[PDB]
Amino acid sequence: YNHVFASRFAAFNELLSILKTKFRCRVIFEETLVLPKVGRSRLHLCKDGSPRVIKAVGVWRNASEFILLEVDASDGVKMLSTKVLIGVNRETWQSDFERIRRGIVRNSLNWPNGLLYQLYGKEGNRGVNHPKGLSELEVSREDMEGWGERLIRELEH
Amino acid sequence: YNHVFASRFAAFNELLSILKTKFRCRVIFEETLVLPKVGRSRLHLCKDGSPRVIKAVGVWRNASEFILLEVDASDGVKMLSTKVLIGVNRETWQSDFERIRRGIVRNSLNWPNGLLYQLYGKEGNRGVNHPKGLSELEVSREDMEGWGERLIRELEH
DNA sequence: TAAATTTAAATT
DNA sequence: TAAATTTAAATT
Repeated sequence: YNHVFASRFAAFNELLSILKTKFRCRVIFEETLVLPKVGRSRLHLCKDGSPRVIKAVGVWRNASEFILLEVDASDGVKMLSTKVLIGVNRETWQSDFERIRRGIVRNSLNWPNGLLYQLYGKEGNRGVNHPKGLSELEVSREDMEGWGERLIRELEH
Repeated sequence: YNHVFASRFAAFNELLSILKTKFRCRVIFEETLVLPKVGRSRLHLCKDGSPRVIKAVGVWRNASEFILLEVDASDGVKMLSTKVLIGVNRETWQSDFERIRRGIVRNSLNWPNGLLYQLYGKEGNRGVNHPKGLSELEVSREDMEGWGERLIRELEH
């Protein structure tokens, strides 16, 4: 039967489970940080006033790695995509990741595509839409699998 | 003081008045037609079920003419722009206008830019956004003037 | 330089 | 081939 999530951010975790199960993926790491205060910005905080968070997840599937970036938009402010970064370097990810967090706040909660294209090129700056209906916090058991399917599409170029 | 409109379509008429007054424009013609049934389409009718209408308005300002196209989206389905066509030919407008009505329904209430660019080129296929806040059917007396100002911008290239 | 709203190409 | 939803560049 269908799924019911507390927030948008909860659904992103159920996706990781499905990737582990149906799509044979391994989670390398999982870290969640707060978006930084950049300039006179206000969107680095949620409507209620708490720090807005972003979760990065390293993944491994069939001898190839990618990073998943997901922004906390559970307050309904903005509908961003799930970013799929291919070509990340352990030796500089922490710095690249920090620059990404800054750019997201600069562009008012919007992926810095100019930077991402700079970093990983047109074919390395990928992303996947959230499943229709998540605005209602309900997703069918098959829509959740399609979320994973559509992710493998971007990975398979 | 501010304006209150019954529907989105009512505001487009108040714009024409302001263009006559503050921006020295003359209304050449005013016709409103129903969008056609194209294929197995349903958007040529409003939510309540009545025929969806489109109003064309020929305008003259400082020895130069342009056509204004406005689609009836008072049922809240879609938020389209006000099209500003420059380079229209009396000898073929009726046919061009008909093709435009078809394309709008083909693309599911969306301006056929490919056609419009075909017809009037990049510099002749212009448009202007509706004033922020019209979703609430309330517009400030200065926002209505800005609607006309921003229209003259496109006309002045 | 920030956010907020309108628009439209995309996709699902 | 239609509509419906998600996304994002634009603009105001």
